[PDB]
Amino acid sequence: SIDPEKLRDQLLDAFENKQNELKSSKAYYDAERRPDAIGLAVPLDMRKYLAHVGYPRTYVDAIAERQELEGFRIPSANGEEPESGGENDPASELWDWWQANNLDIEATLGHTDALIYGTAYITISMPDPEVDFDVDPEVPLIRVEPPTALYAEVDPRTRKVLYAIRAIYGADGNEIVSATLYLPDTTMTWLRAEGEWEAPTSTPHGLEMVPVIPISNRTRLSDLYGTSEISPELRSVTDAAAQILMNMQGTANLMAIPQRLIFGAKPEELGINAETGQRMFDAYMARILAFEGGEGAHAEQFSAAELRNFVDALDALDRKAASYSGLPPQYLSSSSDNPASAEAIKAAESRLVKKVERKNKIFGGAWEQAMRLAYKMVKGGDIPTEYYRMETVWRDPSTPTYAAKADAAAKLFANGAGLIPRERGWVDMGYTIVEREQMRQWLEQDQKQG
Amino acid sequence: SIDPEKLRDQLLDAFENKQNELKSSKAYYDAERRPDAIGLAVPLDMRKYLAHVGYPRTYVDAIAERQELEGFRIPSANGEEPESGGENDPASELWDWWQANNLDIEATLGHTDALIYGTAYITISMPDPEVDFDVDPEVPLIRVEPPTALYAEVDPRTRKVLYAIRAIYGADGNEIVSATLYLPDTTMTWLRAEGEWEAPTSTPHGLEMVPVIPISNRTRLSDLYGTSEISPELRSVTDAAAQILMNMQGTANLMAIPQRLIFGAKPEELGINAETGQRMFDAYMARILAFEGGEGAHAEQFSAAELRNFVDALDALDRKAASYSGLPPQYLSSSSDNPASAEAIKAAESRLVKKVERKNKIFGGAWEQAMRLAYKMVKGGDIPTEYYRMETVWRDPSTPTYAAKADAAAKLFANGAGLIPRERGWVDMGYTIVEREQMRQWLEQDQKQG
Amino acid sequence: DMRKYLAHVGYPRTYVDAIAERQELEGFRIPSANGEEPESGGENDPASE
Repeated sequence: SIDPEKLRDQLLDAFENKQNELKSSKAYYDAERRPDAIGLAVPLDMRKYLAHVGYPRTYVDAIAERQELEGFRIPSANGEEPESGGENDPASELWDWWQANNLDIEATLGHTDALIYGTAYITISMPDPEVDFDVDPEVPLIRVEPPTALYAEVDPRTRKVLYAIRAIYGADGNEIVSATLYLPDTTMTWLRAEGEWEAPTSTPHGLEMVPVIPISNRTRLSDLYGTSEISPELRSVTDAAAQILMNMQGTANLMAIPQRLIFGAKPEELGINAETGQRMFDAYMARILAFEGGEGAHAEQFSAAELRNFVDALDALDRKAASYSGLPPQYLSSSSDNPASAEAIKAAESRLVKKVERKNKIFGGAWEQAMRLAYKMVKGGDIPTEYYRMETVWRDPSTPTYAAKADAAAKLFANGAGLIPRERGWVDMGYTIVEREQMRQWLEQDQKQG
Repeated sequence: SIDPEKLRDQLLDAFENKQNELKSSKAYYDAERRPDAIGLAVPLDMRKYLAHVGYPRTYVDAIAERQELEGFRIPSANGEEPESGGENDPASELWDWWQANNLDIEATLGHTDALIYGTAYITISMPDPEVDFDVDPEVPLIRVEPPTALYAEVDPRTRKVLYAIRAIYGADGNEIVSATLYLPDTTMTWLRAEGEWEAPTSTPHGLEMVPVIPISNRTRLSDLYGTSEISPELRSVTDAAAQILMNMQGTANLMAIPQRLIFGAKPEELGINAETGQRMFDAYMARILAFEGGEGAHAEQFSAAELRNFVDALDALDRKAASYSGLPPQYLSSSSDNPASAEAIKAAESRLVKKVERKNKIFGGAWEQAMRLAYKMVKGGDIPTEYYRMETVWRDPSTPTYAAKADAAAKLFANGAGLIPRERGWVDMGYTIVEREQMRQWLEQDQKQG
Repeated sequence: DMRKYLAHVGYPRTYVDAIAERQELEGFRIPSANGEEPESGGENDPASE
């Protein structure tokens, strides 16, 4: 074993060493300055005019904003007929804790950090009564915390957490203001900076396990810890397009104009003011200049640069950024078409839908595990064996074509004489578990009237 | 612990130092002068003719104008929903307070500051009969107030507000005319109307928490205080396009026409006046000039600058600003195809609608806390535990399509034989909570007629 | 001498008119006493006053 006094210092070093990697992925989503984004042709005083490219934010938002949780399924004993009535089902308890914590806000935030940095953590406890918070005392306190504020050590053998630590910085600056340890046996916390530390506040803990569950963006089994969604291909076209935008911008300031010259005309004959090198001439539009013609003088000009030449590369890098991201080609530099039919929308979005349906699986596992820990912690003792088959249920990531579903669900149900039972029509219309519940009350109330 | 007069001064200095940040985000929404917006190629005399670019205001308004609140929703014992209507159910008190404060006017207004600056604050109080002569004395007085007039210190430990201060400037903006402290259990107010601070008025409020709540534009968990919606990439394309407009306009004023030259002709042979360097000649259209034209004299030109060279860069930067913002392409690109059908509308708006649905989740979390604090201040004691499961219900951000919804809802209801109960068809048609309450009474008055 | 030929541009007129010509009030709603929301113009009510 190791002392809790040492278990800060031993892995706050690892917490700080993590921040050097996280800062790389942040620069792409926050659209910060990068050496690789600076366009090389622009002269060194004009290089202050950074151009930033929104592909990383566009891709991470297009995933993160389409996923939402409807509820949980827990397989009942004696057949799939559970209900929220007297002696209510397991799922209506876990959904009450989801609502009472506002996890429908904290999850949609925390999935964004999980996509940017590759992981985020779900923290479980009872609420402390002594701090007077706006929380129901009877529910487990569940909240999501970013990898910028929390760290965990994962066992290489079993791939489950051994140790975890929060570090909370001051309102500005690099100084810590609180740190907290999670261990299987206990949670412990400190309320001052590095040096001047308080004595440990401590809480004894009911689980065999650390009450910190990693959400992680595992693309693949050989991702041990999850990986940033802002892939090296998408970074490459972001930095490449930023250079084309800066060089185009420099060209518009320096060369989109033809530069006009006269050769063989003596500065003395033109009446150039010798101490400034310039002659002003009164230049309203139609006037004709006439010269003595010097040493057999003539006019010349350097031609303008074609700004179109850079735009033909901006379009090509947009075409690559769409292909790597799998966004519908109406996003980014918009294509010469828009999907004008309910089927053509599913044709355009099919990649983005299947990537969000894939994220809904790998984040579902972390939420199911956190709900088992929250139950085992608040109810105490054992977990009922059916909770090992618990599944999250998520909204369809596609744009809801309501009228195209309504014709189809009506033709299938056919006033009760048709192919499907009433509740399957309600599922296919995409009504959430809480809506399909309340429609039973309205349908029973309609059946009093006929 | 801290002296209120010291704690008033100590964070008036913090409220003031924050204004040096907010003036940057204001400059993009107002379209103030920026150094980065000035097109470099125009000569010093013409840099006065600034071009102001509207992408930031176009984006922030396009979100803020689609957000609206229909009403609150709260659970109940045994699943007993409210029925027949017009009685004070748990949510109808909260909606009466929303109406009585005109928050339907003030909230959509204050969400604009929450998107521009990244935060705005909800201030909660009881009416003062000596000052608040224009309000119902029985409702809590709830106001939304900008970060240019209120400041608050959140604890990075557990995210509660510890302290907050209003400061009001006089109509000239030279000095503070009043300040107010919101402490956890009491409020204090000072005046400066004819000199330095008078002794404070005060009001105990006895709540466990400060009656100031931040609305914040939380981008992700790591974005602790929320950030401006006018992101660094949308700033950089706004300033880039403003330079192109100044260079194009300066080129039109000075070089969009040929410059006409004659070489080898002596000014004295042309009869050019020696006091002024000019000769006027009558220039009605078809007149032919003739010159003695010795020693290889000839006419020639400099080319016009081709203004469509800059327009090919404006078109490219419009595709970038549309890409970064996620607006429909017809807001910015403008020449692009208008959506021809209800499904094409749901495709083109898809990313803007999904962005507004995200803001409805995030800002809804602050308005439910305002209603919990308002209930605690009006009724006293502790909240009925159902209020921790409160939900804000918002208008669908989608551009309406009443004909397609009517074709669908009629096919699903099938004159009462169909798939869904009558009240669900009213929800799917988008009739708001306060309007379904009227239909539920007109339907009964129609039922008495047969 | 030709700068007397002013070129007046109508975007501000066009924008302010295209808002102002859409705005039209068509009544006031006052919520009824005791939850009895239906009232009608055959007798005096707060809306009609």
